[PDB]
Amino acid sequence: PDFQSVTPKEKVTITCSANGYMYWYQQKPDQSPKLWVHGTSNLASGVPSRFSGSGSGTDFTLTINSLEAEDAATYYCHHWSNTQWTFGGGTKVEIKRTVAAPSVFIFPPSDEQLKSGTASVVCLLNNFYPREAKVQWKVDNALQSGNSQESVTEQDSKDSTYSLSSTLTLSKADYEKHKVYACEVTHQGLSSPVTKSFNRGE
Amino acid sequence: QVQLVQSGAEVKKPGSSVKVSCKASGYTFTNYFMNWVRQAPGQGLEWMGRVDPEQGRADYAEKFKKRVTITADKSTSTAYMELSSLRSEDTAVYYCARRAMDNYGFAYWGQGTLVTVSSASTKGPSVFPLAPSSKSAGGTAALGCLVKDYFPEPVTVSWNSGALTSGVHTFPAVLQSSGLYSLSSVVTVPSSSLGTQTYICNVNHKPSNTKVDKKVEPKA
Amino acid sequence: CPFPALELC
Repeated sequence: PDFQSVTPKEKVTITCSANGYMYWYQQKPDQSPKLWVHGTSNLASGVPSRFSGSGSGTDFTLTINSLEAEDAATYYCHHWSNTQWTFGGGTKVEIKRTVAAPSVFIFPPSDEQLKSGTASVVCLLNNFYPREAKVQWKVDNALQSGNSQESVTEQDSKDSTYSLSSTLTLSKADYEKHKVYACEVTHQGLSSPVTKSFNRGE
Repeated sequence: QVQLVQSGAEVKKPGSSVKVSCKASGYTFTNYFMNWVRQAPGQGLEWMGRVDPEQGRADYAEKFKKRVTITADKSTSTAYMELSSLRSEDTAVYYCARRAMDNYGFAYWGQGTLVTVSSASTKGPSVFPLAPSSKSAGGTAALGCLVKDYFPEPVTVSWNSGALTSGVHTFPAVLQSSGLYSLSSVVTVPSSSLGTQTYICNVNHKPSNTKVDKKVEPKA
Repeated sequence: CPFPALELC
């Protein structure tokens, strides 16, 4: 699934390569796909005229002139080949805005959780843009790898930002062996990395 | 008034089968193929196959030539897709789709049927505070709830019984190695409110009938 | 059927 950032009112062209007629779909999360273009260049019903389909040779395109907020979606091409239908990989179109730095927060495991033998340590990166960010966990200044999982929100409707959570999972025994827990964040909007930390038990 | 209405979501164990239905209305059922399309979580659309309701004949995509049986019942205007010997990688939304009147594109789609395939058993979450830091203010503090170790999806999280919506982010669930889900929900609030205002995350896991109201406070 | 629509089969 390709990812494309577009400033509102700018133009984007999505290419689908293939060996008669190309079809295109728009899909938003938790919705069924909508037919968008048919017969390579014919707009489907209700589709804004700022969209246009074209093709030549093996290269088929969907162009969005003067992108609007409502055009943020995944787009798919679709064609008949041999004895079956084939959909292309999607292209997810997001809204480009000014760079915004994350606000970073760290949370220690609760006493409630620790009483049953696991410690989740949580790092929150709030309301940033673009989506690309790097989280580094350090435990008594040893870099960690392989014991964290992260999740990212969809783009905010109002400010076009993202948020991200990273969870470090340790056993209680391992958690109790160390003092300093630190989340170091790198992002285009941060001139140098930001570190948030706590001392176990403080 | 072309409509395609599918059967509801199914949570399945590996080795089982599921038969998804698609009830058609608003056109002559035998006039068109009924197509089936798969979409795995966060992944692309994939054409699986189709059935000719007039003659009963089906066609299957190369990738779906095993374990997929697509049929149609003329008398109830219903198409079916049976998926056998299920595997975790069969987890997906399945759609039925009909072409446009005047072109071969898929204009009409069902609402989708979520099929989740897992060896996990129903299990309610534990809810833990993400307590606001004592170093807050700046002026803004973050707090939240960690909703850990549940199956299946979903959980709902509200704050202060729905009164607090501003600044809330409820993250997508992550699948853990255990086969259970975990999710965090966070909110940013004024630092000045922390000594005064009560913050409660309201967590519901209907599949296990689990309802938790967890108060989140500064740690002392 | 090797065609994209039933009316061609």
